[PDB]
Amino acid sequence: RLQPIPE
Amino acid sequence: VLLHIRDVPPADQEKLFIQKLRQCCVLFDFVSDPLSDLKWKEVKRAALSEMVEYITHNRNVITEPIYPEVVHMFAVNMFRTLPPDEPTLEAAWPHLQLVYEFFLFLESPDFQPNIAKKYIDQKFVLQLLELFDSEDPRERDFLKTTLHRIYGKFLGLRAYIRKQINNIFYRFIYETEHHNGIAELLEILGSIINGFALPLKEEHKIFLLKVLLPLHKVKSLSVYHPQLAYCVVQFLEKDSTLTEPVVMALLKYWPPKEVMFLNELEEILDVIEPSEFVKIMEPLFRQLAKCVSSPHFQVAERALYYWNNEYIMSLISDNAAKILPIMFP
Repeated sequence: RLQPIPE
Repeated sequence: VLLHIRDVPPADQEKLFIQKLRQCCVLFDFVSDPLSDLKWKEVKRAALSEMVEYITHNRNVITEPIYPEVVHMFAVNMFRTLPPDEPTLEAAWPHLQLVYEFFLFLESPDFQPNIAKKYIDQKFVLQLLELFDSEDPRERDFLKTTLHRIYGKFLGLRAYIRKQINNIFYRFIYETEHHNGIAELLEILGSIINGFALPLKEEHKIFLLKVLLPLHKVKSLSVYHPQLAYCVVQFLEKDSTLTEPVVMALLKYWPPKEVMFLNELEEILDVIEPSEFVKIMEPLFRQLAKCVSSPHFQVAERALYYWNNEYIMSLISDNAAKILPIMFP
């Protein structure tokens, strides 16, 4: 439930 | 008293808001005499509780002056030296939980990270990371999310963090030091990994091979395994090419908790390119044909559930020639 980060 | 003189904010100003953070820096003893200053403890509890209901419910209250005041406060409470099977819990959770809550300020719509960048720097982010060795799960839970936010909002630290997590895993696998917040750290990476840009920078490619795979080999793997699996399958999804040393790595590092492997593998198979499947079908199946027999029962059943997978059974169909003889007839 942790949002993906546009690395 | 013993922390000045204040009260709820009906008045409206920010200077009051400042002072509350500031007397919320007054620390208390929850350990070496839990029964001390109970009235004062409750005040501090209420104050934090106040500030929270405030920052969530009324806009344009975060404002240039308060940034350093908020940070400073989070600094003064959380950055401490930690004590050392069933866990130890933070005696001070009744305060420290709200300091965790309150600091998520990070998520308030009018958080301008441009002002924040001044105070939420590398010196901070480090000692934040230092706290991931907390035995108390519900603290780690808080750090996991907190640190997540910081990454996704301060492009400026994205770099630095990556290095620092590297240097934890490296010390964890090699330098042999136990590092205690690995399942949380790993859940972070999954979302950093999902967001990775194409093509995978060969650095990421390498971290897979030198850090992510060796984790399988460690004794406590069960304790963080779900999240490890995610990172792996997130790689094999970004670049379908790494399948070859990934699966092999896994089969090498293979055994009980055979089941977890069995999970990771299906989750790996779910994303496998046909041309990449062939690369490992032979060794993979020899292994799997063993599990269907594996005396440990739930191992076998789990090995069985592969055959219910429509894609997996296509892949076998496509290749039944070489795969099928890896059962009897």
